[PDB]
Amino acid sequence: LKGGDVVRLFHAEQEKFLTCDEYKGKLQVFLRTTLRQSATSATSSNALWEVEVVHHDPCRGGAGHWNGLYRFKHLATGNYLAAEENPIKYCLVAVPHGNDIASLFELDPTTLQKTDSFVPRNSYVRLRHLCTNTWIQSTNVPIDIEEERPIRLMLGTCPTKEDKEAFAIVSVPVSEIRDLDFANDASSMLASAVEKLNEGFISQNDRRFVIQLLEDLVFFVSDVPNNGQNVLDIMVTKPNRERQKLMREQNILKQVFGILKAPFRPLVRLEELSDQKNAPYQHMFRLCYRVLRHSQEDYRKNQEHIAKQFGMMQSQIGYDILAEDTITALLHNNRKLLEKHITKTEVETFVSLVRKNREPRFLDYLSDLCVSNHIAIPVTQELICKCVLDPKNSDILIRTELRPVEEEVWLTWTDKNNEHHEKSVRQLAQEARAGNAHDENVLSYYRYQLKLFARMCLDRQYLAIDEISQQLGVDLIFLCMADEMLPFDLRASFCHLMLHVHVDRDPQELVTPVKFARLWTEIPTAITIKDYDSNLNASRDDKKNKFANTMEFVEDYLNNVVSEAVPFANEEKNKLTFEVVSLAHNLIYFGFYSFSELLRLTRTLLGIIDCDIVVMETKLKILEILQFILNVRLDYRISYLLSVFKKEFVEVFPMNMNLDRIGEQAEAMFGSMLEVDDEGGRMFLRVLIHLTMHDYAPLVSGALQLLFKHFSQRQEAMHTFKQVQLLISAQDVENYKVIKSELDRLRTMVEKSELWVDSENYQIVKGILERLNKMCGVGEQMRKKQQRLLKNMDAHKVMLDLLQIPYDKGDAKMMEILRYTHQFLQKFCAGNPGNQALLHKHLHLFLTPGLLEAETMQHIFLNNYQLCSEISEPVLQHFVHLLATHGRHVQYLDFLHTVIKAEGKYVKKCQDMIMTELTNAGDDVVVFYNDKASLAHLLDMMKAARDGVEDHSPLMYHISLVDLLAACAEGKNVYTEIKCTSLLPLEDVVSVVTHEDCITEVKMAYVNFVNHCYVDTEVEMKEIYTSNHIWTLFENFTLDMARVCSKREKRVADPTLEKYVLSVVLDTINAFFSSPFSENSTSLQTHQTIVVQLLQSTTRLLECPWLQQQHKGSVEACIRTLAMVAKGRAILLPMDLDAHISSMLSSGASWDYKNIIEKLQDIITALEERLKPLVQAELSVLVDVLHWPELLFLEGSEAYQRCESGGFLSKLIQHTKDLMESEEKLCIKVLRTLQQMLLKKTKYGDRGNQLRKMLLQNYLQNRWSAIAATQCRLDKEGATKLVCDLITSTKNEKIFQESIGLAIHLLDGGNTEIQKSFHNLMMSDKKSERFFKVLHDRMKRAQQETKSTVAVNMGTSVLIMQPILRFLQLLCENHNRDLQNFLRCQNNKTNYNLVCETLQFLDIMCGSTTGGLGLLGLYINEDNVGLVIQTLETLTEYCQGPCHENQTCIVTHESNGIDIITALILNDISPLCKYRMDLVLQLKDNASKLLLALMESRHDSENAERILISLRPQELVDVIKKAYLQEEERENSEVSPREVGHNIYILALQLSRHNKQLQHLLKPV
Ligand SMILES: O=P(O)(O)O[C@@H]1[C@H](O)[C@H](O)[C@@H](OP(=O)(O)O)[C@H](OP(=O)(O)O)[C@H]1O
Repeated sequence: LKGGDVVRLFHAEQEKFLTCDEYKGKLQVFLRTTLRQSATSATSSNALWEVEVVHHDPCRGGAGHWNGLYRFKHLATGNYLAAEENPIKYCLVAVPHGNDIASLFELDPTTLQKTDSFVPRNSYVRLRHLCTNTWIQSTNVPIDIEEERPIRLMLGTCPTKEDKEAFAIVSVPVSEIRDLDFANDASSMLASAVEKLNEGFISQNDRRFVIQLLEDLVFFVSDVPNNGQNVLDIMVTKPNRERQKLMREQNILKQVFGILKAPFRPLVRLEELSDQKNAPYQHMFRLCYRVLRHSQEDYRKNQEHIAKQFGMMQSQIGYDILAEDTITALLHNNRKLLEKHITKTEVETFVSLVRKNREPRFLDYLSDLCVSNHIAIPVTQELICKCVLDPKNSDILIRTELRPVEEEVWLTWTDKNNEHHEKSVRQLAQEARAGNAHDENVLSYYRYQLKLFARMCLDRQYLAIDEISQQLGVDLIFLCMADEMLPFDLRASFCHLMLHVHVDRDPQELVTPVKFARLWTEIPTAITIKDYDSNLNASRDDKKNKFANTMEFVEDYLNNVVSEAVPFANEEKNKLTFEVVSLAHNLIYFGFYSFSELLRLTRTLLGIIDCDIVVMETKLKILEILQFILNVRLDYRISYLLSVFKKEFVEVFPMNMNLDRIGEQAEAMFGSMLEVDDEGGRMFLRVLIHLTMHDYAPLVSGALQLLFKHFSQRQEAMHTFKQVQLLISAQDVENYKVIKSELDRLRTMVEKSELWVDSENYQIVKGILERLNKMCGVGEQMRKKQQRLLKNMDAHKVMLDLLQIPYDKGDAKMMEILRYTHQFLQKFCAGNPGNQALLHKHLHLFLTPGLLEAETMQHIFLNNYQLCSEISEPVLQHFVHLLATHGRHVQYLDFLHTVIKAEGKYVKKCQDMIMTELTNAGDDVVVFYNDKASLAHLLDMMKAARDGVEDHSPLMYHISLVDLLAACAEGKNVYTEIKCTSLLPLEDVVSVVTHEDCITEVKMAYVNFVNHCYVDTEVEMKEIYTSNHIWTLFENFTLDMARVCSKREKRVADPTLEKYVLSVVLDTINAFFSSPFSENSTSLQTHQTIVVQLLQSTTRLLECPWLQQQHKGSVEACIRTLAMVAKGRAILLPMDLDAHISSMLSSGASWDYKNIIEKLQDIITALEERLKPLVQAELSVLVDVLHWPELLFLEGSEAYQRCESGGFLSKLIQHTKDLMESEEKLCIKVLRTLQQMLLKKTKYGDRGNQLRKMLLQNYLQNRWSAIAATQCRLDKEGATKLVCDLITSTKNEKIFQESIGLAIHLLDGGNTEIQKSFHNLMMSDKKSERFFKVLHDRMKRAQQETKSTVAVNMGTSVLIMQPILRFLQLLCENHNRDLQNFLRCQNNKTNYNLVCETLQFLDIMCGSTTGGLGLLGLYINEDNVGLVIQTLETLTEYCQGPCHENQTCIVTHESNGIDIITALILNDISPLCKYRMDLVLQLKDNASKLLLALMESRHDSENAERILISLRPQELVDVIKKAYLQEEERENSEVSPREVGHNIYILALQLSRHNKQLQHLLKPV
């Protein structure tokens, strides 16, 4: 730490970064809040603080000292942070100079420091104000209370010193300060330009200098040096987000906006920009706009800043300023901002300017505006549709017609002169070929207009598709496409237009390839490839006729592509290839192609891609087509197996099964005709591997997915058939038919949303919704069957689109329909985990500011503990934000109430998040009436609702809030208990309860509140146990009990009061008297009458007949507790009451539907058992395929060289790292596949070996030492770095487990090369600290969980420790001194001692001091014995070699784990010995080995003495003698008591060298 250096000071308590900013035109120093997930992630150059050290000479700075005076300086402003009097005695405020003693501050180290040495960097400091002799502190109150969502936190001063009030130093890159200084310079130049603008005078040379400044700013913003190209044309692939943020905070964008605005404010005029005088001004505006476009690229915050300036963009539009392109970029970047910005007048302005210019670029701007992220925006598309289809704008659009002249096409276009021309399309194309500029321009304009029409019709917007279809016909488009005379680009534009207008329309609908449900009657007696398609062939034949010619066009075009030697050589041909492939994909997905045609098309599509953005996109689309065709093959196989089952059922029972025959048949289908390619499956593999080698990330991901699926055909088909459902019941079949018809009708209506949204359609769909609500069914079993049928139907998707349909608040009929739809979704999710997961998939739609949607979300999350565990803090933030904004009703609170508890289980993190969010929201959300006036208002409302309370009354809302707080209180959660106790005092509850008139529901809520907030407290609060308000509440409880009993005696009673006394009151009293903490209180002697009267009231409650049997039993338990209390609490029972209490003590002392279904289940089971090994063989084939990729490719090829160099495996590893975040399942599968590659080969039986042989022969031509060689190959390809990076940065438990498993498999066998690679990576890389931190933190958490479990008396945290310890042992295997010493001290800034952590883990698992005492048998059980053995083995591996430092550490550690290690040998471990003696023997042997390793080569006697102190000699000798006798009792096992005793004897001798008594005892007879 030195003066003149800058660091960031972070406050741990506030979890905020100190920043200084000009909030209200005046600089304020504060603790800013950040919405970013990581608090440290959010940082600011303004937040940067420069440290200055006071020294004798003002110029001299020297280096900082803890005692030396420190001054902090806001970097951007340069003003020193200072403490000044606050109107919290003093409040921090910046000062211009350090001359004033206000800036001076004193720093106190949080941790001990060496004398007054120089302050270490990145060290915690305690701030204080030496000037005023006070200590600085942070306050929760914000410095910007006025603004919404205040981020700035005020900082005050206190005389006392607080350890919590300390700030941590954080290093700052010099580049950040250099960028801030250069940004201040850039602001200075911008201010010089602004000064010239304000003066209204700028020389020509000065304006040229401004242009040069803009050019330099362009270079800096791009972060790219000049390439000789125009700064306006400057290109940057990815902007620098840090630089963009710096610009935004510096207001350089604001300066540029002001510079653009001022000339037109005149100095310059937009019309005059055409004049040569203001042409340089126009160029300067252009530079500004280009810089803005580069600045705001892919940054929501920069786009937000520009949004406030969007108006000046609108005004500037219509002139040559490139504002069109900049606006299009920003608007495409953000859609929501586009929704705010869009307005019909801007669409009209675009129309007017594009008409005036008559240029294709303006149309291109609109085309870009229409679509974003390849997804159309409905509102903007509708506005543009109206504007374009307006008859007024007919002139701009080019009209087209077809005339015989066997037919030809002519186009008519209008000039700016308003002259109309008409000409043949072929003649235009030929003139463009000749080179006529006018004809080429009109053809390009027409192409752009065609693309504009397709863009309008994007995402099936019928409103304009109708008119566009009226104008353009299918035959015309087909003729234009087929014609070869026209240019390739125009042919491709026709392809796009056809696809977007006609092929995608209402009559066509997407087809799901595999149908889970089937009809038992429909099941064919026999099935072939033709018969499978025959089921829907008729509809296929009818639909084909419309596009039949286009199908042939597609087929012949793809045939031409495959015929061509070079598939994607020509760019112009590639342009049309993309469109044709996309059209084929769309047709296939809509289902026009038959299955045989799809199988034929697979060969061509794969051959095209068999050994630039457009080519990659085409290959991706081909992959998608292959995916769909494989999905269809799956359903064909399912149908074949179903037909087999039906045929066997018919044969056996005309109305014993030949399962062997059926299995023989099914193995054939699972194993020909159905193959995608005619090469035998080789070509698919080669294409997939080549595409994996390809660079494009989506293409590689898809290729990897298909490659993995290619070798798992059998398992997927078995799973699908297990999911298959058959309809055999007539009633359910009729329901299925009705549901199909109703769903198709509803889906058609939702599709024609535009038609039936503004009639009888509304009533029709209300009726359909009610029909589906009836269809849901009654009864749990019936509901489950109907939910299975619904899942098979996929109606849930149609319902989600119905909800997605746009609407306005005024449409009450539509809101009714939405309510019905929500009820139907509720019925779908009712007690169905699968349906609940499906809803979770699309929950993003459900997240809306609507109470009905919130209730539906509550039902979605109902009773799903896994979903609660994976719940999202952002979702919780959304809910609490809605409550803060409105907090109208109890539904938002009820959602959290449901989240709190699931399956009768609690989640501490969820409860803590709820309470923390409540605290952040503050008193406003948590309404109380504690004050007397608020209590009076509550009393008035309670009196008004005394007869009854509304379901949504504000009193009911407050009650529900209190109930949610009680829900948080449940679970004896000490941490949130603290917040609850601070939240509410017992006195307010006492006042409300003791009020003359209190609502019974309010009383139950408060009794429950006390039941958990105070009785269920994990830690004892002295206040409750010293309060006699409990006895006041108990006399009130007796009054209520008397009221209930007298009511039932009078024959008139209130069920609410009865339940109040029965459940909440009884549970609260029972818990209070059960609490051991309450037993400490001795106020029962003062309130002796009260407690005896409470017992009398409970006895009367039990005696009265109205009490229920369950309530009677609960009351009896409570009365037993009250009796144990009554024995010794200065209370004497009356003798008669004691007679009934003695009676109480005595009481306490006292065609066949089911046949077909079961047969199908049995055949499923039998087939699964039959085919189990074949699945394993098929999976194993992939390991060989990955091992030898070259065999697939032809010998001597370029791809052969690439695979021979190991390209495929290295690319797979690198893409695994790249994709760990994008595709978790794919990453995990790849890691497991690498582990399988590493693992040793194994036989698979006769049938499995036959299958493996056949598969390998078809796919590949034929062309421990092996394990070590494979490990070396993987290490060279880079598995070690992949493992290290995954363990370092992954947040996925599965990914971490798989990474550790891969590390263990790599290092297995103690490979010195892998160990050295790990050491080299650890030493060289800068993240070694991060890796060791991850491992050490995991081990520490495992230790903590083990301690918690021991206190209770097996945890994923403890389970994960086993592979970690195995990994450490394997790293230290073969006595690698470098690794053994590295683990102890990795030589970094922070050193983590994994050896001590392992020893402490052993100690805590064994029980520590209690285990030393000798209760080790109680702690050790069959479950943890393996982990104990592994820990001992790891410690032995650490010690052996020997490593003197490790041995000393283990022997001399403060935990005294050597005592536990010796107690392992000495103790009997009786509970485990009785049942499993082998584990006890193994434990003893490993402990003896560790003890011997500890003293392996130590000549000195310290270690031996320390061991012997714990291990007495006589007991040792007794153990040695006992083992030999135990030999005879030995049962067949690997371990031998004789061998164990021999090892203990060797240890005993080595210890005896030092111990004369042990020597004498060891001497035999
Ligand atoms: O991940 P997203 O959607 O971009 O949102 C980010 C984050 O959620 C905050 O909006 C903001 O942090 P603060 O709340 O600290 O401002 C940050 O901008 P920043 O980079 O200016 O912090 C954003 O980038």
